Amino acid sequence: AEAGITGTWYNQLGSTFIVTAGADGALTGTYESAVGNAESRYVLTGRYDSAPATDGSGTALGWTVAWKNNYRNAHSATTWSGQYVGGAEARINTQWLLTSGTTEANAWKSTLVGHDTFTKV
Amino acid sequence: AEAGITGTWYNQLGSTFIVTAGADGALTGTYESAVGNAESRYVLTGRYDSAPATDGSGTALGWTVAWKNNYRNAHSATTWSGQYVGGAEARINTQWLLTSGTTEANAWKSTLVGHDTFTKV
Amino acid sequence: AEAGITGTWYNQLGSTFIVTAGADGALTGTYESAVGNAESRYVLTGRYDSAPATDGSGTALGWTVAWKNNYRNAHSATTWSGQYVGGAEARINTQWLLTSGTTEANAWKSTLVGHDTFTKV
Amino acid sequence: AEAGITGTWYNQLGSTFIVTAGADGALTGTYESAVGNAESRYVLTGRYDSAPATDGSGTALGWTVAWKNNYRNAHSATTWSGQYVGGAEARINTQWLLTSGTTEANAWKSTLVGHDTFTKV
Amino acid sequence: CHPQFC
Amino acid sequence: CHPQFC
Amino acid sequence: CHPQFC
Amino acid sequence: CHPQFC
Repeated sequence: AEAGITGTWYNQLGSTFIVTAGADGALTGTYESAVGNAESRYVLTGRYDSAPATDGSGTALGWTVAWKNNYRNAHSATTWSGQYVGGAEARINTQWLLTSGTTEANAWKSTLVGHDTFTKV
Repeated sequence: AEAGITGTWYNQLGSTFIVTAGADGALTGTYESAVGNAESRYVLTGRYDSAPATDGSGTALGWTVAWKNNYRNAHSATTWSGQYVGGAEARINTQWLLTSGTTEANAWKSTLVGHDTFTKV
Repeated sequence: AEAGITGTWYNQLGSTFIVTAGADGALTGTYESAVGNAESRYVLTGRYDSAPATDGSGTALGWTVAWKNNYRNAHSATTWSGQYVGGAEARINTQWLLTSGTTEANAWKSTLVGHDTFTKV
Repeated sequence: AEAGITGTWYNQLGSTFIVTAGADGALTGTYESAVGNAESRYVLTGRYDSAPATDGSGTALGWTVAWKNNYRNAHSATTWSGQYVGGAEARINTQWLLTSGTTEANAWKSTLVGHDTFTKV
Repeated sequence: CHPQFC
Repeated sequence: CHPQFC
Repeated sequence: CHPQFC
Repeated sequence: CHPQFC
């Protein structure tokens, strides 16, 4: 983990996320959307378990991205919750929640749920 | 929002979370479990929409907490996704995902989903 | 449970759902939206645990509603998963998933997640 | 859809589910766990959109399974919400919620969320 | 608005 | 293990 | 389309 | 019990 998390990850759609896992559990990086143009980049911050079990368990982690940057403000945020599994073919399997700011009448349709698998390849 | 998010929040169970919303979207703080003993405190990091809509929409945000600190390591992380609604009775309504690190055989039971409402009172 | 589930339930928004819990685990009924006009009614089918634990545990259940009837076809379905808790103030606490049929490009935004609490009052 | 849904489906783990989609939106069938022994079979009931859009949209559906049968009672229920996509390689992509009956103190850990993809092969 | 709600 | 799986 | 995707 | 709660 930690060393193993640091790096670029790609999901089945092309989205790229680059994170630095710090000694003490911090996760910092950027998330870039498809196209990969200069700034479809957003900031991400998260935390992981820095002292995970020594058995073959995955490393629990999660991060958040607010979809606001200097070119776009989609008034929403997504959190990804999941675990990192290292090895020949390491991957982070996640479930995410995307919530958009709504008025109290539209709150019911505010959150979308999905899942993402990220690989280094 | 921002100024309005900064502060202590409590959920229907007693859990207290203290956050600082920064100018540029960062969310930093601690989450404390029931009892409220010296360190049932964990670090939280998240992001919010710092330029939310001027209509009566909520402010999208999310944060993550890894359940590891100097007394406990629960090998899991929780992400909360939601929105902040200000006013007389401001509140942050969230849906959360709690994932525990598991072996590949137990991955199916790795993530719990729930919801939390936090108030300043 | 069973006898205790059968009946009308209302959620914090007015939606009314009437179910019949059958001896062997079946759940059948209709769901009516706000307004309560002749047919904002949809058919629901589900299953519950008919031999729940004798300790103070809740009764696990879930049902599905496809939003199609003779006046409206919203091309979507919602499943509610939860448990029934009986007593003076019985309630069914649920988490739901609402999926809309989308094209493969919009699948990412196909499912909304939320929660509902239903009471007899 | 309808004709296209009726049949056996398998998920990435082996679980087999056999459903009959009826003219009017009903879904009935059994779900069998791995091993495939005489009765790791449970009853499922659900609903689908019987008049889905004529564009390349998927068909929204959901079903429920209560994990109780004549050999096992796991005191829980799972609902799957998703859509059917037909074609050469048809599949039903779902997100599921599994709730176990708990006492009011353990309700927080009552629901697991996951996803499943089912193919005819 | 969606029937689940209206 | 749970029946959904085994 | 939303940035998470495009 | 889990820290999120206790």
